Amino acid sequence: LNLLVIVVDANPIWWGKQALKESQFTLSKCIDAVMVLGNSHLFMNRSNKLAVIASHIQESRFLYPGSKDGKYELLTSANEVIVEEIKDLMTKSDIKGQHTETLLAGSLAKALCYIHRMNKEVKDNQEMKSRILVIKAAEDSALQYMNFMNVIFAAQKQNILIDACVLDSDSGLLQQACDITGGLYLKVPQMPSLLQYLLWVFLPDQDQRSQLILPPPVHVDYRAACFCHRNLIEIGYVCSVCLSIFCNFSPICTTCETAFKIS
Amino acid sequence: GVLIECDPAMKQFLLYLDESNALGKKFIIQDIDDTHVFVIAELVNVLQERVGEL
Amino acid sequence: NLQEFLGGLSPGVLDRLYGHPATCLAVFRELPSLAKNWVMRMLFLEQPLPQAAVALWVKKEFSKAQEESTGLLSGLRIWHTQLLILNPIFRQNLRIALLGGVPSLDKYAEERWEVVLHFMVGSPSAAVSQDLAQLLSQAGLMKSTEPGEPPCITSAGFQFLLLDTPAQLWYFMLQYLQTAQSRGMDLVEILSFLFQLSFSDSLLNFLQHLREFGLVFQRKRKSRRYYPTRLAINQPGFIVVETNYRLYAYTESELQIALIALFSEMLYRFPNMVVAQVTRESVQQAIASGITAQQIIHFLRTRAHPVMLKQTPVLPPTITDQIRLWELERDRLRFTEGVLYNQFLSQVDFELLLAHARELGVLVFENSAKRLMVVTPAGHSDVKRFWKRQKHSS
Amino acid sequence: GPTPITSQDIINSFQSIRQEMEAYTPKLTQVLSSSAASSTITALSPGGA
Ligand SMILES: [Zn+2]
Ligand SMILES: [Zn+2]
Repeated sequence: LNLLVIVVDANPIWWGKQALKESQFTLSKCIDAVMVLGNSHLFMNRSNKLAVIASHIQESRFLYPGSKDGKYELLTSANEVIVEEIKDLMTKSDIKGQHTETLLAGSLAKALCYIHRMNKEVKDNQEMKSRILVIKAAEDSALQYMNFMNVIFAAQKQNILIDACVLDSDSGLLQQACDITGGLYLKVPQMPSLLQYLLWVFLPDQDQRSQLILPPPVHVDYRAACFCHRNLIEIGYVCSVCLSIFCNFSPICTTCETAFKIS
Repeated sequence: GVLIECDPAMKQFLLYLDESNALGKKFIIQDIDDTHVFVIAELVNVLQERVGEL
Repeated sequence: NLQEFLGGLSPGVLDRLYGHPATCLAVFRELPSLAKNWVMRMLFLEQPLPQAAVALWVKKEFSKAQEESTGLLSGLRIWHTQLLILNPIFRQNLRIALLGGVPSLDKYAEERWEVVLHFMVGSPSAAVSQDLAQLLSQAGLMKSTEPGEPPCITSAGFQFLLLDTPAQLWYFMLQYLQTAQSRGMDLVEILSFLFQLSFSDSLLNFLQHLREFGLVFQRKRKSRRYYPTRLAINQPGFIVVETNYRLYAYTESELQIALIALFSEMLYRFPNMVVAQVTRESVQQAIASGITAQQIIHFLRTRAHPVMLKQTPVLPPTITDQIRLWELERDRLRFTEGVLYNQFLSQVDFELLLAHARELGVLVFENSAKRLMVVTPAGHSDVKRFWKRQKHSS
Repeated sequence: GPTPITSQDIINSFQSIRQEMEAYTPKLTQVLSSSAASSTITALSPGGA
């Protein structure tokens, strides 16, 4: 079976900027597209299961743990729960000018441990191939690099595919993240037609991904820079404690304070 | 006729009954090859009794 | 299989059968691997797309999956070339199906199927039902020929008996549908209920027959609501086989003992065990009745005690080989109707006549060395005319 | 690490997005359109974007 997790980056600052701009695309339509993708994923098979996470500057919250219109009961419950919870989360939110960058590493950590919990609980008879369909919507924060890299490596070890679906911006950190675990990287330039991209590129599971034509991966610039002025460097002088990429040979690296002996 | 598929070594088993039975003119009417014989329709159930000795 | 059953249908019945509630989902689950993905893709498109795209949308490796899926779904007629947009009705129904618009039961099903099999075999005590008896008789696995005397069991009956419960029930329901069309019950309406289970007068009669089979049980004096059993949606062994053709079966239900006695000689019957011997007499008796060694071997393997599961193979080679050799020992006569010509003159002329009886379906055996073609009397008035025409052509 | 790189705007965006989603479940027609879907398929075509 397959356990899909949609990590939606519903950043109020950026999505409300779109709302003020009165652009055609809106967070409501984005949530509807994600809902349709999840419904289709579960539609694929009974054993398949899904979950949803929404990201905010403060924290990240799960959007998912009759036939009034002649509807499938389970998908109806999914629609109702996600709609109600997303509206509640968006309506209620404190204001903090100091912190405005969208948070994604914590949401991904929650997704990873949730997948681990489900893998533990599920019977050993059936093998579960989990996936994380990250949908970024705003620029990333520099200060989150370390934790995001930790969670990416944990996902690599635990065999989960991070399929990035960044839109309106190309996050180098996120493309690097999905490249490590082999997840696909699609940058949709046509936001209104986003759902067609999901039902082709992302929706097919790892089982059938190899035996299918999908957009080629984007080249990843594995840049390195010294800790002084933040610029690309091809040669780094790291020590045996900090393991920090530096500018030039120095008597002692500041982040270490070690008694380096010249020679 | 009645097409009967059999074994090459067993085809001559029904031929011996042809020269022994005096009911009609001739039992086997057309011997196609070694695994196909023909017959007036009437002795398949009787042949099942001879399986105990065959 | 259900794929065969659905493939053997016309477009007119197919589109009607694609009902809104369940059919669009039940037939979807059938899609083995990839056609699911394509159905989801082009579920939201109102514009048909070229076939070349679908052709090139699978890598060079594992293309046979692409062709087989495309052929299967073309047979199902989910889309039309229109020049590959899906059928509008199926698209709408599938969108409506995708975000749009027990312990006693299993025992009941087991007991009902067991009593049905008891009646199938010559059990003096069994459930009595004239409709069930006549249905089984017309299913092709039973023939009575005398209403006063209880019906006997035909050759196909033993083969059906020795099959496993899943395949047995599935084939029984397939025959049920085929005979439903003959008796006049609408096929689509009854078929849709089976799909709806895994999630009118004709409906009531069909549900009554299903309850008689034990798949469903209203439990409320035949109320509208029903609670399907496990078998409606669609175990350890007990026989121990020795190397001396001896079977020790931990059987308490008389059905298993009867099934074993069908092809073995019973020696002792203990309260929780029974001893039988697989001898030439019993095995050849079963083979004459109609069974073949494959069914017996499969039955013994599936009902294999856990003790003998450790050894590989589970069933001893000596027992398996002996059963196969015993079945081979018997080769049997056949029955057909035919007429034979002779004095065929030219050789190249006899080869043209062989294609006349082969296309019409009246040819049985040919002989190019003696010129000897057997023609059934059913098509004798058509072959002779052709021969006369050939003679006229000269 | 080495990876490289008004106030009233946040208030305006927050209130606007709060008022955005008073209506939900527009999936019937709003989420997708055939013309946009066809454009997406053409883009996914080898010669497309
Ligand atoms: Zn520097
Ligand atoms: Zn250091």
